[PDB]
Amino acid sequence: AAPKNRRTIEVNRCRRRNPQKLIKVKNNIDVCPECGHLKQKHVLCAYCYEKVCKETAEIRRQIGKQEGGPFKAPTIETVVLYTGETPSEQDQGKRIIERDRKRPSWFT
Amino acid sequence: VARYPPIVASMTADSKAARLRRIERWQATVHAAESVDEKLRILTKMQFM
Amino acid sequence: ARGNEYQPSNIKRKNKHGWVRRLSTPAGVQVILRRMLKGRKSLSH
Amino acid sequence: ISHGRVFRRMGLGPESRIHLLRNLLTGLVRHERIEAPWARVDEMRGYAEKLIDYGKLGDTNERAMRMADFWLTEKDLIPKLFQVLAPRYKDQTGGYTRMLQIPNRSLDRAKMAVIEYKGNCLPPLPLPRRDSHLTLLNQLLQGLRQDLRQSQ
RNA sequence: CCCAAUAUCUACAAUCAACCAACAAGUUAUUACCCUCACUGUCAACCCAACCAGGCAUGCUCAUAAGGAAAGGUUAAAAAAAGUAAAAGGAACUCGGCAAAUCUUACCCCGCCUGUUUACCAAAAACAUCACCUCUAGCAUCACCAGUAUUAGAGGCACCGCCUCCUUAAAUAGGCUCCACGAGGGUUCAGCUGUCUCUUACUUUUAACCAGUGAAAUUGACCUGCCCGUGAGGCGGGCAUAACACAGCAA
Ligand SMILES: [Mg+2]
Ligand SMILES: [Mg+2]
Ligand SMILES: [Mg+2]
Ligand SMILES: [Mg+2]
Ligand SMILES: [Mg+2]
Ligand SMILES: [Mg+2]
Ligand SMILES: [Mg+2]
Ligand SMILES: [Mg+2]
Ligand SMILES: [Mg+2]
Ligand SMILES: [Mg+2]
Ligand SMILES: [Mg+2]
Ligand SMILES: [Zn+2]
Repeated sequence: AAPKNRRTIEVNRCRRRNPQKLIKVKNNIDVCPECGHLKQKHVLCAYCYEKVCKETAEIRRQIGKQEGGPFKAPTIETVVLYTGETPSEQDQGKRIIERDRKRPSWFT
Repeated sequence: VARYPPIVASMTADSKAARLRRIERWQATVHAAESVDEKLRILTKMQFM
Repeated sequence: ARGNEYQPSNIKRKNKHGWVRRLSTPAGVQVILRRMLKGRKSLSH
Repeated sequence: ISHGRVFRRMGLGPESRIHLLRNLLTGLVRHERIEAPWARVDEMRGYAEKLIDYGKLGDTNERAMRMADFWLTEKDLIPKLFQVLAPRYKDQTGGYTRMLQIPNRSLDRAKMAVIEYKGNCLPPLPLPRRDSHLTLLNQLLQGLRQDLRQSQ
């Protein structure tokens, strides 16, 4: 059907500003104790995750530049090595994806 | 005794490799045609600019 | 279903509303003159 | 009523559900780490685990080969499954994938999730460590370790 | 985007055009001219529907060499929509076997048949229609007609031939001759099935929540209760009564 009467600003305020409709204050924010950026407990530090995705993208660009075209999933493991890092004794027989910047401190 | 499926691209997919494989599909429809009549029919039936 | 009564056609449009069709009858010249008086800048279709 | 139904409903029906999960799983086997909506990743985790289980049986088995043929779409990955992934987990008997939640998607504010296969070459996800062992509460609990061990 | 003039001609189809078979009957001779390529369309995701599951002629591809994306994220409540499955029974549903599943039979009324009609509630038992009959009309160059009583116009009717107690357990239902036909109306056999006895599960859309964009009818004011009486949320007499979202329902 249709309304029988306009609804006043008072009723509309008792509806719109009722607590159930308010935005709740979040009790689960904190500071990355080492890195020092904001984060929720159960979620990754956004800044750290972005700085990881950047390096993943650069590595993957090198991988694409080396594999040539599509349909070339290798049949061996892969290892990524930064400048001035000779292939360790454990990484022989694994594809090497050379990169041209110093290894990040967070890359172990 | 490894039965590895072939390393080809897919037929129905919407990419460039799928397009090439469908090209090969109709070209193999003409390779497997015996009368020159049907070869010329299939090799010229699609009218484009 | 309705609403598509205008099936455009340049020949028809120029034949049944054009300058020459107006000028081919006194009524049409009156129409052109009315639209000259009212100021229109589209006298004939 | 939906008591005891473990399978999400997604896509345009059951078949599209299997196909969506199949594309997610193929992306995972190809890149070893993918960011996807949280619920879809949680649905695909079980399939990725069982795919590694089937891949351990090895090429020679035919059932595993048919299964990996269905569940991998670009077939270059089937070698990998049977020669890089399944060998990699010859020791672990379970839990080959780690799944995290990440900042919600910018456009549609969906609940996201990064899922990866343990042990890959990629830069490591920023996992959350626990509190250092030298914190006050941990030190008191360490004292209790000692004092309880000596008594017992 | 065209053509120098004048006279002449111009009887026999098309259908693979040959066999059979039909009816609706389907340019040059003379005179004049020895000049050369100008001008315009050419795009696109497009047009008519106020922006659009609608409308749009032809050629070719007949499932695609071309073209596209049914799900913003989540959960899997009701009511709703579409679909799939169903024990025993198989129309007991209902105005009616509408819908669905299966494929058979028999009759009756009306109309002869194919066709046409109320663009947007009626497709029919109405209109038209071959066949028959009645009335008028003896005839030139703008219709009837470049026709002439076996013709033309206007009406009625509707080929043709013949004349001017059973059914059910139970029943208010069904039972001029005249083949063929009907999304016409009524009845019946057999089957079939979630129509029903009597509902149930799953899937998709809707849905509810998160994020973006964001209408419309309606609206005197409202601080918007129940029962009985008067003539009803609002009057009277009793009763009840802390405020506030959200999803349902329809008194
Ligand atoms: Mg063009
Ligand atoms: Mg295409
Ligand atoms: Mg959905
Ligand atoms: Mg869509
Ligand atoms: Mg949605
Ligand atoms: Mg049944
Ligand atoms: Mg008919
Ligand atoms: Mg009919
Ligand atoms: Mg909203
Ligand atoms: Mg009363
Ligand atoms: Mg309400
Ligand atoms: Zn951090």
